[PDB]
Amino acid sequence: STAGKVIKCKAAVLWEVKKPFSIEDVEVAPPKAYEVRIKMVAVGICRTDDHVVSGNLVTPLPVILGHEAAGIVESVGEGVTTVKPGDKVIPLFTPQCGKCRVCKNPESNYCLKNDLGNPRGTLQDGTRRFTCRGKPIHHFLGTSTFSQYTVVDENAVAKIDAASPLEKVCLIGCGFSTGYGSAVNVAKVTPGSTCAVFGLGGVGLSAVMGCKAAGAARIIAVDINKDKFAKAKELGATECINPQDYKKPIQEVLKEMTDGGVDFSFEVIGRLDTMMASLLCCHEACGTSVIVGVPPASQNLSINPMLLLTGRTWKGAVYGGFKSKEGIPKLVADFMAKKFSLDALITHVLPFEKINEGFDLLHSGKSIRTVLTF
Amino acid sequence: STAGKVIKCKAAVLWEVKKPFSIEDVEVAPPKAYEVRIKMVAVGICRTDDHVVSGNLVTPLPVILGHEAAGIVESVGEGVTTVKPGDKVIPLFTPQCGKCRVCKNPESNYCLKNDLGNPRGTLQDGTRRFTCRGKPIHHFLGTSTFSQYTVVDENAVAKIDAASPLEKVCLIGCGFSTGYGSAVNVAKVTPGSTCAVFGLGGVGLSAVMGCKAAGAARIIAVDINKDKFAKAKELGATECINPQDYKKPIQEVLKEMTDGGVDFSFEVIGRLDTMMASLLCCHEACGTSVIVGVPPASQNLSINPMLLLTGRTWKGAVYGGFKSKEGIPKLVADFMAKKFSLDALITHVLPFEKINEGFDLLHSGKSIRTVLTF
Ligand SMILES: NC(=O)c1ccc[n+]([C@@H]2O[C@H](COP(=O)([O-])OP(=O)(O)OC[C@H]3O[C@@H](n4cnc5c(N)ncnc54)[C@H](O)[C@@H]3O)[C@@H](O)[C@H]2O)c1
Ligand SMILES: NC(=O)c1ccc[n+]([C@@H]2O[C@H](COP(=O)([O-])OP(=O)(O)OC[C@H]3O[C@@H](n4cnc5c(N)ncnc54)[C@H](O)[C@@H]3O)[C@@H](O)[C@H]2O)c1
Ligand SMILES: O=CNCc1ccccc1
Ligand SMILES: O=CNCc1ccccc1
Ligand SMILES: [Zn+2]
Ligand SMILES: [Zn+2]
Ligand SMILES: [Zn+2]
Ligand SMILES: [Zn+2]
Repeated sequence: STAGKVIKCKAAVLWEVKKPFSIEDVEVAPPKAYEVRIKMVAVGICRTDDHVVSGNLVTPLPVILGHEAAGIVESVGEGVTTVKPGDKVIPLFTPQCGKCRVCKNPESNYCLKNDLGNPRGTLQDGTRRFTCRGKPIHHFLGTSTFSQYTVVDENAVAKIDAASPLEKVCLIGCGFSTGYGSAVNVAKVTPGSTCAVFGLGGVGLSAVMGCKAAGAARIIAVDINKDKFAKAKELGATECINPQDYKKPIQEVLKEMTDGGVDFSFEVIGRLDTMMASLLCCHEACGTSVIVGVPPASQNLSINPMLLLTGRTWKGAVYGGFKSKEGIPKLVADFMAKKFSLDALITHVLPFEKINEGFDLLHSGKSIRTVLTF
Repeated sequence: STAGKVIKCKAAVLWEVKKPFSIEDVEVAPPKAYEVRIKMVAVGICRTDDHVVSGNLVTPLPVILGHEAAGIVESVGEGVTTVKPGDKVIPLFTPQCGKCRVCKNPESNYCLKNDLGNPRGTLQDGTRRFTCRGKPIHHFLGTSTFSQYTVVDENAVAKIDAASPLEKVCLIGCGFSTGYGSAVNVAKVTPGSTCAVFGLGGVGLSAVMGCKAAGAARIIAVDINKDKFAKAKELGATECINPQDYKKPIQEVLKEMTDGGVDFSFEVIGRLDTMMASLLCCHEACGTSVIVGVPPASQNLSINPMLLLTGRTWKGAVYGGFKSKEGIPKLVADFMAKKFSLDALITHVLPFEKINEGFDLLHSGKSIRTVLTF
């Protein structure tokens, strides 16, 4: 039995930035009131996890990263009502408390119980459930899924279809929902419109899928890695261009291919240069540009306000605008009915013990999503 | 008779930046095909005109400024069908050609025939109709209304109700439509929402009227000139605050007054610091901020993309989003139907010859709109 007891298990701990993950024996405390302890089944490698390693995203260390995942409930704390032991669940990097101003506003989803702004690396009660070699270890985005077992706040755990293939649906926990929703919920891509998507990783390709689902007439995929172009076309891109092939700035190339600019542009990389290009490539009078990529810590863009005064709309969002707890299960339901497939996004599968090799794949540009199995 | 002949009349010519206007004798060529020559009746003094004088807005000199106006058609060029001699009309700083991509797009209004982006200071055919002291004089925003007679492209002239009091409705030509529409069309202020309006000039107060018309629960007026507070309250402001009264940055003050930030913020001044404050004061998860003010030439803002990634929408627009030729007459019809009044905005009236005194009033902060009569 494990309920009510400290669990000893393996986890990938990041002790220092710019270093490999270390697979360690860790101790996981039992869940407190309104908490859920989950046995991880599958976790996807998202660029957001990598940003902590590279120093581009600040969060307290030492830490157990991981947020795109799926697992089975091992035990629940007192007061939990939305999930029970044995349920298949997907943890959520942005919670849905259902009580704050944001949760009550139908158009927003950045719940006030999030740990994204000035990260504490704890659960919502301000404390940590992990210890390793006599040291407390921080949580990440309230989820910490690079561990055989994690404890998450109930409002950051979504119950899903019991027949779900967890090794696939874990992508719905972050990458697919974010990319797809960025097109459908945030930009609100219109039928017959033109779109440009910067970045063809798991998130960007999911945005290409969203643009196609929304009925876009043209979807121009932009990436410096041409090996991603086949998958982009498979998922809906009508044209694929590599900025490295051109002598002039990519935003000028894009405007010239689109009668002055696209109706909707998306930055799904996390760089200041591409965020600028993305904003500049949407038409000055009717374009909308959505920021999806996470930018490097405390770095700023320099923009002339005239870029907006002419009629542009510049916006950003987390999770593709989806209210997390209500949205993820519906997306899983859609997946089960075959409304969309995730196979094209999952290029590599590896045991959790080979997590470092999974990050090597990400860095090499050979993988879209590598899914780790426990 | 003047039809078909060059007209000799008075106009206010700006020969150099930072210098008073020179009331001079000028010559106005007859209208070409698809052009309209208008006898001016009333013109409002908008800060945009002043920006050219101060060097904050660049346009070719020498030039006849003026764009917020109303007059009577004196003659029309071949092919003109939408107006005829004797019609009351309002010239439009942004045209509505009805044929370009932007005009066909229901969501936009920055017609491709505009002279706003990189101004040429001419009519749409690339030439000028004004001469003074043997030299050509440039047009401004295609309208040049600081003249007893001006020639404007047909797609930049709106026919209005024949019973319109021109000394009042000229404001619908720019300031009122821009401010009001910025709230109703651009931000799409919702009933029961909270708003913050930076700047209480003719445009800003019109934005306050728009927020009220849209049903906002709270409308916080922000201005360093407390003498504008009475009119802001009269027109709908629920609270009026002066940044100079605080030790804390204004965006922080605003967020603390509104549970983390307003739903809608408007910058209606034209300064980088207030554009930044306005963006920062809207709620990070559900706020929308609209830039209305024209910023100083070639100057940039420094923004951290995280400000948008959490869920904000940052946008800008000209003319409050109204398609100019179709929209202006509807606003005049609403005015004639007594849906709204413009009296509160018109604080001073002066004959055209005293245009410099009108600009002195603007600079002093004693006037909202000064209307000049011909
Ligand atoms: N807003 C959110 O809620 C949210 C959610 C998940 C991920 N993210 C962010 O989304 C971004 C994408 O994540 P991912 O997992 O898909 O990343 P990824 O690294 O797998 O994909 C990035 C893609 O961008 C391309 N690219 C990199 N530099 C480029 C450049 N200079 N020009 C053109 N293309 C370039 C890469 O070749 C790769 O195909 C990351 O910044 C991640 O942190 C945000
Ligand atoms: N987007 C458009 O289509 C459009 C149309 C018309 C005007 N404009 C621009 O709108 C802006 C407003 O025009 P207006 O004619 O109403 O101007 P105005 O000068 O009459 O009003 C500006 C107001 O801002 C206040 N103010 C100035 N500096 C401030 C500061 N630092 N902090 C707080 N308040 C400050 C002033 O006291 C004044 O009440 C101008 O930049 C104008 O060029 C834009
Ligand atoms: O990938 C998951 N989350 C993206 C994200 C992380 C931290 C802050 C904002 C957004
Ligand atoms: O006030 C009238 N027009 C505002 C404006 C002028 C020039 C460029 C953008 C906006
Ligand atoms: Zn992620
Ligand atoms: Zn909440
Ligand atoms: Zn047009
Ligand atoms: Zn104006």
